Amino acid sequence: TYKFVNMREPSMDMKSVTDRAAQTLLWTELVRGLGMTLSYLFREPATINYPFEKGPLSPRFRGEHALRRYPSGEERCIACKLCEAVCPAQAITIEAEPRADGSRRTTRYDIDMTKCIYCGFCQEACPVDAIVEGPNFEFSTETHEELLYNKEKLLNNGDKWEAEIAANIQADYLYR
Amino acid sequence: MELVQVLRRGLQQVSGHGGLRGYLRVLFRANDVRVGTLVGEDKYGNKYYEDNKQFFGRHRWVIYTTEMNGRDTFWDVDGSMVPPEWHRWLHCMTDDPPTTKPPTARKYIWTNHKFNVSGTPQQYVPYSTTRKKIQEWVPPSTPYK
Amino acid sequence: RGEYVVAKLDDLVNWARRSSLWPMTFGLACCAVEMMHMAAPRYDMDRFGVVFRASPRQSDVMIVAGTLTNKMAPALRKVYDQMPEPRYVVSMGSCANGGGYYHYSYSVVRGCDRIVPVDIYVPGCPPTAEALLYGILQLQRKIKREKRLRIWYRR
Amino acid sequence: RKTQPYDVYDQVEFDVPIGSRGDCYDRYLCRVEEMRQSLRIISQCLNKMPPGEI
Amino acid sequence: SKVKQDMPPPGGYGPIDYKRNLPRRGLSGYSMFAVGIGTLLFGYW
Amino acid sequence: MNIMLTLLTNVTLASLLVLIAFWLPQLNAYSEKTSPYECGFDPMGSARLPFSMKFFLVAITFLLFDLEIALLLPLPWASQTNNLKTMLTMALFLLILLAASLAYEWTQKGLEWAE
Amino acid sequence: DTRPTIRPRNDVVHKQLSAFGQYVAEILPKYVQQVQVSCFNELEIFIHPDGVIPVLTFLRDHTNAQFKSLADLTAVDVPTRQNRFEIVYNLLSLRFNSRIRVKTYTDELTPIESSVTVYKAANWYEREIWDMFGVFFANHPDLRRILTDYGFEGHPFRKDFPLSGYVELRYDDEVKRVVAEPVELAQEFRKFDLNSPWEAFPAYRQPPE
Amino acid sequence: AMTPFFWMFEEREKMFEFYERVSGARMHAAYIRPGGVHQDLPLGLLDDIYEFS
Amino acid sequence: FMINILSLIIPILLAVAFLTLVERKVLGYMQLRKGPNVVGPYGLLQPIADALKLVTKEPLRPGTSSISMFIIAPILGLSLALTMWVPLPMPYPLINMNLGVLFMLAMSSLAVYSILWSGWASNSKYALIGALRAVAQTISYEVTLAIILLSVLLMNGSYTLSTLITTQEHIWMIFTSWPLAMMWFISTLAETNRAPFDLTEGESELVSGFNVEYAAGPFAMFFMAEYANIIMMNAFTAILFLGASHDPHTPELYTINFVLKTLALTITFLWIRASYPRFRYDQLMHLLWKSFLPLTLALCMWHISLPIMTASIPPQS
Ligand code: SF4
Ligand code: SF4
Ligand code: SF4
Repeated sequence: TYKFVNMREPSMDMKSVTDRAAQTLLWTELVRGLGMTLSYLFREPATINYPFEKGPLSPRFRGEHALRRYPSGEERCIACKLCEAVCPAQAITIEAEPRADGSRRTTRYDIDMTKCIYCGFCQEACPVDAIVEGPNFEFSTETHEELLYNKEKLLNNGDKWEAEIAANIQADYLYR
Repeated sequence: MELVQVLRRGLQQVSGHGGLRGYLRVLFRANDVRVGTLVGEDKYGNKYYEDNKQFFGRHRWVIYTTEMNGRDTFWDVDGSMVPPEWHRWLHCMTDDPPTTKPPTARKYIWTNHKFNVSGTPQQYVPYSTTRKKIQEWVPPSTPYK
Repeated sequence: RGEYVVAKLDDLVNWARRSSLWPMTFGLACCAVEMMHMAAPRYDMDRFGVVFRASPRQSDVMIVAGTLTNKMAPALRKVYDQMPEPRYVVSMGSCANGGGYYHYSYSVVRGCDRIVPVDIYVPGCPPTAEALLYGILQLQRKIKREKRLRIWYRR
Repeated sequence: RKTQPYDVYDQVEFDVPIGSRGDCYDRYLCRVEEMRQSLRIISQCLNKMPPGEI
Repeated sequence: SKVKQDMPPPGGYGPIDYKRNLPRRGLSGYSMFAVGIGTLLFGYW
Repeated sequence: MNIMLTLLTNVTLASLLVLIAFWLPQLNAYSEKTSPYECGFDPMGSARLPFSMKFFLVAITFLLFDLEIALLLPLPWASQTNNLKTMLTMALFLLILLAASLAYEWTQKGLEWAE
Repeated sequence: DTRPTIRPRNDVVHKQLSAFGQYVAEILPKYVQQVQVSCFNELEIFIHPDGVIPVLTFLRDHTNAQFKSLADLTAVDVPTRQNRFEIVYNLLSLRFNSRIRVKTYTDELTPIESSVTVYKAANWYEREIWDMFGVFFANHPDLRRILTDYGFEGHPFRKDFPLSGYVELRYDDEVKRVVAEPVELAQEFRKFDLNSPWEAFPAYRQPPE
Repeated sequence: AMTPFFWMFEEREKMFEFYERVSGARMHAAYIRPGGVHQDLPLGLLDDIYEFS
Repeated sequence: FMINILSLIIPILLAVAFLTLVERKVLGYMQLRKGPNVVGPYGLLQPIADALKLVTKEPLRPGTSSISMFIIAPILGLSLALTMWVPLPMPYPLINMNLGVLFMLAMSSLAVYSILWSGWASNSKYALIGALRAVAQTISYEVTLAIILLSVLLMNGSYTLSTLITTQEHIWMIFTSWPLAMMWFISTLAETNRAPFDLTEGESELVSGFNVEYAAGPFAMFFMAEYANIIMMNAFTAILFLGASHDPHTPELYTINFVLKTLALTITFLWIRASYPRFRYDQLMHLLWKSFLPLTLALCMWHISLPIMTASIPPQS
């Protein structure tokens, strides 16, 4: 089923024709847009006060990567390399080494944001929820070398950003 | 009657914002004169407000502190002084302040939340996190045999 | 004191510079449409004191938003060089920051910095309208932190 | 959507605006009407969400 | 516990309007014109 | 000479604005900045080739009409004469003559863009 | 299907398309080689290269086919064949709401008569294909690069063409305009030979050889 | 005229708001995948859809 | 005497500067935005911020440009707009002028010449085309503007701007020539190069029209010139139709009334800027020569015989 959109032949009645003539001579439909625009002017603007005020978000938001750690303190990553194998832009580079004890995690864990896509695929690919997409959209910088993190800062990012994601995965662990 | 009602709302606005000095402070720095309930106050001096009566996205807002880690910010500000516990509340990822239920405190979390250190000497630098892979054969210390 | 006077004129110059800088109406890919997302009344580009002008002889800060390609490269450098000084460049998104999702592509230059100097690298793919609106703020702070006529006085 | 339905689009009911001149005014008018017909699809989709997995 | 997801209300959501609701405002063309000369003729007097 | 004084002041005040906007705000030109603008690319090379009008017909009629209005500018003083009878006919006659010329051009195409 | 996992079938359509598959075969026995309808109701006509313009004309013209819409132009490249590039058309019949696929084969050197006359939509699809794959077609109006960089040598979509390309460019201040150089990646494409060493589908397995 | 652009980009942003609510990001969801959507909608999302529609 | 000149010139520049703020702010409020409010209280410091930054921006001199031609036009544009503010009948005009409107009309035509010359002086397509669209724009409005101007003041008595206050007196002039004010208002819209008739600028169509090679200070004089032009000609339409009462003992009573009349009318100029799409300069000369010209003759014939109709010939003095 379809609905015809544009054909309505105007009536040639004296009342109807003087309507179009009045509309033409006296700008009436033209002032209709002018007039409503006045009504919309008096509406209070829907502008937030950045950075004093920030827009709504959701627990399942993708931001900067942050390598988390267990409540004891041991970092969750166990070098399964699934995040590297899934990363659609190969932003992850992984090297591993059994060091001394129950802490062989990474020789190298470099996430390349200017290469990364922020798809979040690494987050649900991780079997231990080690690498996560943090809730911080605010990690801009001035140098290109800044926009890549080493393994250490991922740990520092997970250390610095810890309360937010711990509660975020707390609320979202059943959805995914 | 409603006209003078909004006039006294402005008269309430100047009075409630710490008199004239506070109102001129927020007008020239906070860029807004709205008054909200004191929802919380973190350890960094950042003053937070909540006004559920306002339309969505303008219910919860933040007045930033004048000092953070020796980075005087009375005039200039940015969206990164917010500590991790409150950063989810500001972005309304949740309808609970950290004061009502604090996050699970553990040993390794930072005690002083930091901001973008870009430009400052505290900025990050990329570096190799791996050891040397091909170490060279050290020349013998002894002279000609 | 001469340094006091130069500092006062310095404060006058950057305040006008960071308050009245004019981003270029330049857009390439996914980042461009989110760039105009924040220009929408939700985030209000203009309330921070900036307005969109088109030609290079018109604007202050180049806002590179989208994938940079080999064919796009000659015009971008031409249009950037065509902007009178002072001029700044911010790099929207992972793609323009460097390489991006198509870093390994044959028809993508790995980095807008490989072609034009860059002040700030705003990340995200696409960067949320909040994140880059801070990127403008960081440039306002960066414009604040200069000593152009001050370094000249001690030069 | 109507000639070769896909997914669950067969059960939904809506109209497709059809122009009469093939000019810019018709296309803009069909685009506007498609938005209204899109809203009707949202109403049917909202009230017909079935239980089960994802 | 029973399965719970995001579901429509038991009665269902309200009726979603989609048609045009353009107002019919203004006055008749004769009245608009007759006003035009009416104030106009006042002018020359 | 009062009009001269404000005219001299006006063109003077304009000249200071261009004067300190050309020397004070730095100077750095390196050719491609100095080059013409072609929406990012290099022009075909011209800006001097004949940019032929497509409305040349109406341009000359403007000269005839802008000329003839100068014939009816004296109207406010022409009303206050002892002979408004022939004044009414002659002044009317001009307006019909412009009306006829506009009507003549209108009917024989004219105003519509020549293609 | 009582089982809700697998996709259902439309056997009525599958046979119906197969009936039309043999329909075209008798109509043009010179040009078609074999006509196959896949399991998921997609009936493809396989025609000879030199007869490209007539079969497309027949489907656009014939009442029983009436396929007048050039959906897409693709020339999927398979290096193992003598004439690698197999040019695949894509047509939609509005009156019979069905899709047809006609395809040929053509090496790097053999030219094809351009189908712009039979399908004006082929025009820009033609400018793209010669760009990406490098198969020249004959008597095209303005066959010329419309995808790749101005003067970019080599057809990038070819199998022998590396994904990273051969050249990269960078602005140089000593000449004050951008300039190209051989490609030298900061990070190479780490190839991921993830193909499973175990057979995945007994049905599609080739006969022993 | 530029005002229609700013009329509905507000409402366009709301559709971005549910976009980010049910998916990982605002624009590029990577949501619709072969075999079905990535994950279930958050509770209360449909009610917001009802109000916006 | 010169103290009167500076008090006539200097306030206009600040008024022009604060026009940029309201241009960017009432539009935003008329557009669900909040407008510039980050620079000082409510943005009132933004017009200052624009001024210095534009002045301290690098001036640009394109290689293919004619240097003398590139500089004379911006001077002409700003100077005429500023000198356009001397002859208005604002309670005590700076210069009484027998041919008040002719002085108004003559240099208004010379104002477009600065608009005209800058296009080719910049030596490119995007300015040559914008310059030639200025030709067609002033092809249209000029052929008729004198007709409206003659018609409205034919009941005034003479061309002196001062006599407008006496002529209006009891009632608004628009009450007597409302279809003329319909003609006059939007034709001024067509000369100020505002949104519905800004083809000379042409934001979307040709980047910036007659501004593409202009930068820094030359624009600052150009931006002020056209902002001064709209306010002045709006003040012209304020006295032409909405002239208020003037008490000789209290001249300030006229200023407060006149200022709002040209201010609320100005808000309209910002009002149309938001709500209406762009005329194509094809229909611009088409419309003003198809319906506008034949109509404006009819009321011109109406407005000449009608003083003779009712023995209401106005005195020249
Ligand atoms: S979102 Fe995660 S998996 Fe995807 S590219 Fe970025 S880091 Fe890699
Ligand atoms: S972050 Fe997770 S997926 Fe990646 S290597 Fe570590 S444990 Fe494996
Ligand atoms: S960074 Fe992401 S959003 Fe931006 S242009 Fe590249 S792919 Fe599009």
